[PDB]
Amino acid sequence: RDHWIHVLVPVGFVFGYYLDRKNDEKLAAFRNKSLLYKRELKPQEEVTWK
Amino acid sequence: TLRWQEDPEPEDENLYEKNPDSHGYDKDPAVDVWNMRVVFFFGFSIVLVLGSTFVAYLPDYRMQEWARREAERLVKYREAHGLPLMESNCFDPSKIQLPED
Amino acid sequence: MLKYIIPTMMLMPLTWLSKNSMIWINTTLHSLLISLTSLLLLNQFGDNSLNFSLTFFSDSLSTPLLILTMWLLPLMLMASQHHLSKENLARKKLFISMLILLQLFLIMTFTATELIFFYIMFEATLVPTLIIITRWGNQTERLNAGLYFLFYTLAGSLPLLVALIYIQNTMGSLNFLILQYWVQPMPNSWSNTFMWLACMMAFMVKMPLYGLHLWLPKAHVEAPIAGSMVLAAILLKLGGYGMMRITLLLNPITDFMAYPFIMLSLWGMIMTSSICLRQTDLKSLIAYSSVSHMALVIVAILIQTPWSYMGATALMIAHGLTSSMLFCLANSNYERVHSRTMILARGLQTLLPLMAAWWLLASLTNLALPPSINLIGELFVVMSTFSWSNITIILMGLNMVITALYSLYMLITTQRGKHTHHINNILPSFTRENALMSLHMLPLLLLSLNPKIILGPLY
Amino acid sequence: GKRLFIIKPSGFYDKRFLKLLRFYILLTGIPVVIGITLINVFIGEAELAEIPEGYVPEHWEYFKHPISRW
Amino acid sequence: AFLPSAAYLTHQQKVLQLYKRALRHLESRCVHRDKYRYFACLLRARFDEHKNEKDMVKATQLLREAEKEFWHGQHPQPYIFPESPGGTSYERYECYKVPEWCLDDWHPSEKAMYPDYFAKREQWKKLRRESWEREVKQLQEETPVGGPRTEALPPARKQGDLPPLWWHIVTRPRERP
Amino acid sequence: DAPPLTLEGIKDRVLYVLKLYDKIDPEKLSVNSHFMKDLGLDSLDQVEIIMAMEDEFGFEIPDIDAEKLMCPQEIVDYIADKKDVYE
Ligand SMILES: CCCCCCCCCCCCCCCCCC(=O)OC[C@H](COP(=O)([O-])OCC[N+](C)(C)C)OC(=O)CCCCCCCCCCCCCCCCC
Repeated sequence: RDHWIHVLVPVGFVFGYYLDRKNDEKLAAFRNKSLLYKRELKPQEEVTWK
Repeated sequence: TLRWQEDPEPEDENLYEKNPDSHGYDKDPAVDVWNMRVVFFFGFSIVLVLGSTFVAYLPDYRMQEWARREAERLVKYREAHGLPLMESNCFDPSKIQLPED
Repeated sequence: MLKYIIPTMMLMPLTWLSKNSMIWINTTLHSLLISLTSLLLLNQFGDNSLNFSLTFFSDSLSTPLLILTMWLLPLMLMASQHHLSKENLARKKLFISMLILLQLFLIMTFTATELIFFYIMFEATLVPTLIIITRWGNQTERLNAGLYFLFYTLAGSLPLLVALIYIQNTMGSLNFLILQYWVQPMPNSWSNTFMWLACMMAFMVKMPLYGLHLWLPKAHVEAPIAGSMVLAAILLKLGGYGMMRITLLLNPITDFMAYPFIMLSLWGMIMTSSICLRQTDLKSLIAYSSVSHMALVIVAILIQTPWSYMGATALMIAHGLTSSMLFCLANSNYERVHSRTMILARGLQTLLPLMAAWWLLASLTNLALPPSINLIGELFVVMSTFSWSNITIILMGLNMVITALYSLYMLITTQRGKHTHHINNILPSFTRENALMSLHMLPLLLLSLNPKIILGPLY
Repeated sequence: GKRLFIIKPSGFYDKRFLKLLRFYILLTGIPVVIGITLINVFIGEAELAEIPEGYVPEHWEYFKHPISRW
Repeated sequence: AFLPSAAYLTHQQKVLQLYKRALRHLESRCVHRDKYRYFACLLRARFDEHKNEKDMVKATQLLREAEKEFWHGQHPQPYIFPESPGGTSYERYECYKVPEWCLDDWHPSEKAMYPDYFAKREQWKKLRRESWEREVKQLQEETPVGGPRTEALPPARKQGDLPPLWWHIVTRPRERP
Repeated sequence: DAPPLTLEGIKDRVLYVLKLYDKIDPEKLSVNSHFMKDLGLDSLDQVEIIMAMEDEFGFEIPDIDAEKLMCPQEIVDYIADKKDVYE
């Protein structure tokens, strides 16, 4: 590509978003366990949130 | 006697002399024009118009609307059954223990 | 907060692998894109703050400062690309890398959930600022300005760290989310007295406080335009943010402790406004106005009422934008007349009409004309300090008059009257300068429509 | 009628800046307001209803405007 | 004792200025023309009575007592001409007195709206830049040792040359731009 | 508003005001006639002439310029230079 310097910041932003989504799964020790939002699982659903 | 052999102080440069259509970004006219276009596109057409549109349509900031609507329910509860609008105690007096005095 | 740190760090391969003269265009474009993506931090809830991970979290207080910083970086690059046109390419890349690094440390300071991490970034902002001031300044006194700026701040911040470490040995943790639930009342004793002094004097120094403000007129008027912007609009708010975070642990000893600093700021606003009434330098006038406004923010934080906190954060954002605009105006005049004297270039309305309009608008927002957010913040601080005591309004009200006595004066001597006869290098206003002032002012005028996003974490 | 020349500073640059500012604002101002009007007229606003039994709404289903929901 | 050409005010100029100020204040005191004419003739008699006084110190003491008399009975708000300093219309049009060198910064697109005027301006600039060295050499060869004594400028004593330092006085903006 | 003044008009006005003076007989004065020698006036009469022209033309002549004006052509030239006539 003749404009390869213009895809450094957007790729970095996509990488940061992906790392945020990856880090959110490691902090799921209380997913569907809170006293305010606990709920029986709906059909065709295995987690409350990703 | 000539202390400190030094280049003379250069005169000021006028960007309008060599290019009367200079926007003030660069002395090269094409680079100056492209910098002007980039600044005016990503400074007004992207981060101001779309930014103000995003800020204007924020989805219920700090639930400031919701706390009204729930209150619109809650009064309609306690006015219907003769209850007072607000109690003087935030917590129930039956479930709180005081030290002896 | 990893989605904002990574593009900011990737800005350095952008500015080092760019072309011979395409560094400014690429850096401005990608920093404006980062500023556009910065608006995703407005996911605020009425009870819960936005917590990202074990290290980074964003309340409704840090979010306007983050947005202001990431908005200020492209404006900074636009402002500092005229006096560096004669610079070396390597030195230009070094300057851009310094600005990028400073912005990275600033956006990592505000989101720190740990007070030690916050303190580390809060001192890490010192090195690029000092390097910029001492290297890319114009006068000799910048070297002196490199000392008073430095050894003041550390003299406030080196005891404070010890106090912070003491909390690590007392409460078991320094996480702000934990400390909101494990806080304890502070009894009246000499130990808690000196711990309060250690935890506060760094933020009084970096705000600044009257008496300790001596570094600010020196580090504002020798610094270049980018340094003046970074001191005026962001780096004076680190003290306010640190105060708002650290006042939680220092209760209820603050009620009788805040008296001498409140009196110092309430007299220092009058003293600095009177100094502004007789200053011969534009840059020193803007610096002393910044001192007065930050003394007002100090009073607002110290009386610690919800209206005071709201007025404090609104005043912080509004003063940052207004001081940045005033410093860019002073930089444009300095670049056109090659001097800093107020009385030198007079009657510029007959030569620059649009710059006269920008000067009038900036002076209008300086004296807090309603319904701008300057008036919102100053008004709410006035209401809170009238609730605190019924006499302080006098010490407010007189100050207001003196504000309207210098800002318009700063207009008149620079805009009205007969033009000087021996100055004939007054060029017309460039498109870059007008773009800079419009980008400074239009968010400030637009924020009056929806001010609820800059009203603190207890709105 | 003996017209005399009026000396004034060059207003070409300020007029050029104002014209460019107006153009670059309106260039995305007009499509945004057109799309907002077309959304408000055709898609419209939501309606307030009670939550039915056995069903839980999505996290974006508590907001009125389509732009806020999106 | 502040004059552009001289270093002091002589006795005659002091008497004339006192007479002019006294007559102006007398005109301000009485509104009507006939009363002013009567009292101006009276003041002219009072000044003409002591005209031929050869005693110099007696003239000085008469000047001092006349100045004290004028200061005792002058109008609190004397009449000021509108263009005179302290008037209502004084320095009003200085906001429209644009200097000429701004025309050097005009764009070529708006410079084409007045072709002949800018041609004459170019001719004027050529004349100034070709006469500048001649007039500065005229100035440097006429000023005595130790700088000039007064602020009076010499005229053009040759044929074809212009008086020195003529540009900013000839090309000043008009009183009604 | 403010009709333009020409050199002929200024010379006519100054000759009118000088002709309406009883100390100057109208059959002898000319436009290049000196006040002190050609007409035999006085310094007080010169001050009266200067303030008469000041009241006639509606603008004030400073004293440093009034003391050097002694002939109607000089007054015409001074008023012409001040009012920027013949444009
Ligand atoms: C925040 C900290 C950092 C600060 C710097 C930020 C830099 C980046 C800036 C990004 C873009 C800007 C963001 C903020 C946007 C603020 C504006 C906004 O969206 O407001 C939301 C508000 C939202 O209004 P609302 O909240 O009342 O409406 C409810 C919400 N919606 C819209 C979903 C229904 O927008 C408005 O109020 C717009 C109203 C219509 C447009 C204006 C009409 C009147 C115009 C003036 C008429 C003439 C008056 C008299 C004039 C006389 C002469 C002077």
